[PDB]
Amino acid sequence: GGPSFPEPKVVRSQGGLLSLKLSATPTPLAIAGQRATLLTYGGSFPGPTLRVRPRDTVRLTLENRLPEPTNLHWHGLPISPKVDDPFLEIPPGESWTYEFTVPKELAGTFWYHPHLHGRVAPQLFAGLLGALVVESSLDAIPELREAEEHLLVLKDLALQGGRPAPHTPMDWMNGKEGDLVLVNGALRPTLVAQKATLRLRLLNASNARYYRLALQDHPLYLIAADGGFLEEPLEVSELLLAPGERAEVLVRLRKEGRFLLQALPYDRGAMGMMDMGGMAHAMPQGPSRPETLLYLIAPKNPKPLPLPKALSPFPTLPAPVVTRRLVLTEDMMAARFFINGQVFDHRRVDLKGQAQTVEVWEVENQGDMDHPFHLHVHPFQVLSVGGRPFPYRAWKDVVNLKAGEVARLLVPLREKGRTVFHCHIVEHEDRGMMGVLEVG
Ligand SMILES: [Cu+2]
Ligand SMILES: [Cu+2]
Repeated sequence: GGPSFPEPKVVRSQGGLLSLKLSATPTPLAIAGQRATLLTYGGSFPGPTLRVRPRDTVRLTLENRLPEPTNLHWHGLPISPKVDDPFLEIPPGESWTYEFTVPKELAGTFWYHPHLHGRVAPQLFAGLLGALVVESSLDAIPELREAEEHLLVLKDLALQGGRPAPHTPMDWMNGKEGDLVLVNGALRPTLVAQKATLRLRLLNASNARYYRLALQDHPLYLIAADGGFLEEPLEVSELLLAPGERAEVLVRLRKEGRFLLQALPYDRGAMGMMDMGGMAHAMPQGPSRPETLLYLIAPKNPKPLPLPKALSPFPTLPAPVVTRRLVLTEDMMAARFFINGQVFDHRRVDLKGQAQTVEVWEVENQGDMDHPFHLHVHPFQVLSVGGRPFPYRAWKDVVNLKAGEVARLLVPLREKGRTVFHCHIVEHEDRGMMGVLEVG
């Protein structure tokens, strides 16, 4: 009731159990005024939002109705890599049931998408993605309970002949960006706010596009990062979300009006094609053009809630026992991507660590583009980037590295097993930039 806003259908746990059969299938859909056949979970783009509480059991049966093998990555979930298995392959026409328990202290916005090496980027770009929300007791404090809540899945697209556009040679180098910059599968929707305080869960599910988010005339109050709450709200004028990252922000609408949520120009180091121009700057692509993501209409006589004065304290982490160095490098013309000089080999274990210890990881981008580093299974705390302190304390699972930047991460190793780490420009992952961590 009231004004409608496009948002994925929500499937909720009941009595402590979320049991759901989800088919991955080609799906004709309406999109941006046309019809296209996408690859979808549950017949929708984005896929359905799964909403659970801590200690819930999830029993998701993935039914592969695609022409190719696939699997699922439960991005950001600290569960067993025997469940979240990057090496599993579900052949066409077969099913696989993922069963896990939500950890007791987890909260925030997570997501699921394909992770079959070599085919991640076409499958993700074709529409296979959805959100997972873990509710928290903190959602009951009045300063968040009475906020108007929405999920915003940021995902661009390009169509050719009624289907996802094919990957080009330039796409394997740069990562593929599309011309349709969508929110919850819609082109520039309008959100008619009914409350003056909004709580927006933000998910960058794009293959490679960055979103330098800014709301006209308003700051954002960051309350959650990828994997959990901040310790207290952090006011920002703008918020960069790299591929795979999530955030939750509060918006405090002071005045009536219509305000644009935009993705401001950002230069992630993508390389352009040659032949020569008239001026000076034409090898690098340069900054993205600004994009309007949605229109936000404030309610009448808006009086926003006060901000919560605290959120969730971040646990002391023990002293680290090992330091690791992971150097990212690129060969742009061959479109091959390396960690410590090697490309991914699923038969090769690159790092061996101990369960129940903390390590420091130093991840160094010795390339010229931004690379957003993701580690499965083990959330981390970003200490510093470029030798300077990270602006907040919260669990992250993707950290963006600009050219030459070195991130120092505190990585508590939880579950035993073999998992991966990789760039979340998924084309780069497909083309080399992935390694294997084994915890014992
Ligand atoms: Cu992911
Ligand atoms: Cu990369």
